Amino acid sequence: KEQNGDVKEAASILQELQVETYGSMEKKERVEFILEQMRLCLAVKDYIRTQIISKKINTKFFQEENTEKLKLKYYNLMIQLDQHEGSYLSICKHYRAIYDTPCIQAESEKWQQALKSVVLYVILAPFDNEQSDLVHRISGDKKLEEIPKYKDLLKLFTTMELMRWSTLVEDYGMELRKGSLESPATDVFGSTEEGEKRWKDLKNRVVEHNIRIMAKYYTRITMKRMAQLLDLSVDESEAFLSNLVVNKTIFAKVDRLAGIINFQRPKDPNNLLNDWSQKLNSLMSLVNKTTHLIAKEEMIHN
Amino acid sequence: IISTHLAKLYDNLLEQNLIRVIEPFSRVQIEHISSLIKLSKADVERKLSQMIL
Amino acid sequence: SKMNLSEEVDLEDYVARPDKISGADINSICQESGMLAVRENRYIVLAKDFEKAYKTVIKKDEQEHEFYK
Amino acid sequence: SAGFDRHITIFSPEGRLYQVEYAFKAINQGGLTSVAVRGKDCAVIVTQKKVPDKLLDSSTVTHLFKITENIGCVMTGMTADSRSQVQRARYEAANWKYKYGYEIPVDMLCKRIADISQVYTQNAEMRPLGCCMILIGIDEEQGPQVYKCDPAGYYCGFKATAAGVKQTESTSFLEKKVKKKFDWTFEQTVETAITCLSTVLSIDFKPSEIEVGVVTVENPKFRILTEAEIDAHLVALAE
Amino acid sequence: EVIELPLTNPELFQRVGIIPPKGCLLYGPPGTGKTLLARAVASQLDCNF
Ligand SMILES: Nc1ncnc2c1ncn2[C@@H]1O[C@H](COP(=O)(O)OP(=O)(O)O)[C@@H](O)[C@H]1O
Repeated sequence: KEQNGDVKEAASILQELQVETYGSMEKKERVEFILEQMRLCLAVKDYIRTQIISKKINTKFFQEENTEKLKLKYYNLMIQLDQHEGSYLSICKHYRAIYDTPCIQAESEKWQQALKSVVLYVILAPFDNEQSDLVHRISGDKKLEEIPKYKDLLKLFTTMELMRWSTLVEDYGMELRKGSLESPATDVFGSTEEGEKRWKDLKNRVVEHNIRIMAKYYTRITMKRMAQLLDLSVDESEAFLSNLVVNKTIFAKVDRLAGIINFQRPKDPNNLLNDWSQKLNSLMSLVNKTTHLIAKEEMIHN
Repeated sequence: IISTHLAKLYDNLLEQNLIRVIEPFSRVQIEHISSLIKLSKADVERKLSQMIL
Repeated sequence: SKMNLSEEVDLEDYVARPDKISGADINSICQESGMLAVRENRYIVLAKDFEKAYKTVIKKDEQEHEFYK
Repeated sequence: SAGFDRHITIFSPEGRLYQVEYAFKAINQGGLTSVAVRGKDCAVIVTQKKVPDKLLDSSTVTHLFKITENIGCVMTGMTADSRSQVQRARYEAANWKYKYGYEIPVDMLCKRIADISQVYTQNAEMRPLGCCMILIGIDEEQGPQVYKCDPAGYYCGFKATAAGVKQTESTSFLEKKVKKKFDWTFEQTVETAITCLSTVLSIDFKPSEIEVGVVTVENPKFRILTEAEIDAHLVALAE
Repeated sequence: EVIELPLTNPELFQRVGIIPPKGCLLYGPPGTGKTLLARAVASQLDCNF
């Protein structure tokens, strides 16, 4: 039926089958039937049924002898599903699982594409403790060196300094979107519709990282400078900052009258005097320690 | 019944929208907030005054 | 309210039925309809499943031995 | 509550007669099942024919008893009490013929049977006859008729029915079948009865395990289908 | 059909709304393998049992 173009009818017929009920058939064939059902459902664009079917198939079974192809196909289908949904962190986990597969590991190009996609999707994923830990784990991969630009970008997204979107584009647009014979560009940032959406999401992630850096370092940055540093219009930058603040991602107080983006939380007198007391206590302890070392030095050089 | 209850619902909706649009700001000018809510300047001013009072 | 339900399901069709059922019966009807929907690998409850569950739940005579009435 | 179930004439606290229900349950002791299907112009009943011994005489075990050339019965439950009730039904039909001329309609015949059973249940003198009495027979001006009328004394008009261990399942199957209005023909009626029995019992229904009796408008005489006719009906049913 | 669907996909049960599938019963002749049924179905999970 699929060969005749009636994809909907084939999906309908195959969905009715309950592969799990067929306990007689071998586990590998059951998993293959589940994968076929998932592919048909995704082709029909019924992502809920695809999610249910994927939950039907277990993940432990992929730790077997000849399940390389099954793991690859299942993770590709799950990548498709979570790409439609928009969860980049799950996509990154799936691509990391794909990159761990021995068949992908052996071949240079396959593992290279897997690692490039993993780095890109870690970059795209929203900042979070889990995402930060995942980036930390991925960064310490010696094999990343074989792909220079992607590892450079991954490091740049962990360094605590501003990266300008204009400069980042001027540096990595050719290498990330188009690629070359020596730079096999992935489809993550492709020119397709999903490609443009994910490019905009990458710009959003870059601006979020920039705003986080400012909030960590600055205390009052004018709206003009914030817009310049984030590579956005004044109104658009203000809207993005307001959206971030409403969600509680970062603390800010947009004084639209004077264009002030004060970041510091209000300093209650108790906290200010507590900070002064902490400074004084540290000073006293350091003075005692320096006196001890000073007595030691006087003792030694009699 | 419809008139009174819909007026109350409109008041509640305006209150919620105004509270939502002032969360990021700290010294927002009234014209910008009125534009964000898509309402006359005088109406937003009166509603804000009543809310504060 | 919590159940997924579907557009084609009109609970008013069932509410007006003259059958005298307690709230526990209503909860049982809803749970049975949902579980029938889940059995057919359907995550959306439709009119057919609700009607079948209602007919099943309403049935409470059991034997009754046919002469007590 | 449970102390009122030792005499048949004592009412339970909630308004129940426990001995009548106990006899109803005893109906199942025979371990058999019988089903009757009323067609458009025919009435067919099929009952299990269990012979768990090579030394038994299969001709003497048949449960389909002919009350009269025009009226039929199939006793399900206790064998001795069923045979006693069949003899009483034959007597009732003969007396009706002798006193009023025209053959007693099936409904009247085992309405008299059920009245006897009820008079048994009211006055505590005899244990109620624990055997369901399924009657068939063509009645002029009323087409085929099948009436089931039981120990407690309840008789009703049935388009299809069954009595025995597997009664609820058979009646549910008939309800699922009786609803799709279709040509209720002799062959169709026999096929539906045999199919319901086979599905309820989940058995391949060898020809020597079933016994069938049919009354038709064209031939309004109780006829017990032989092995050949039953086998032919079964082969038609399969294909 | 009774212990697999609830275990594998609680999301579909929660998506529909009907959370509790509990209950179940295996009435029948005494000790004809009733425990074994709860053992054979223990092929996956059923650890504590
Ligand atoms: N169908 C069966 N398959 C396997 N073992 C059985 C079966 N029927 C009975 N048994 C045996 O009987 C025992 C099971 O008894 P069980 O049904 O657990 O009793 P109870 O129902 O009182 O718990 C087991 O030791 C088992 O070997």
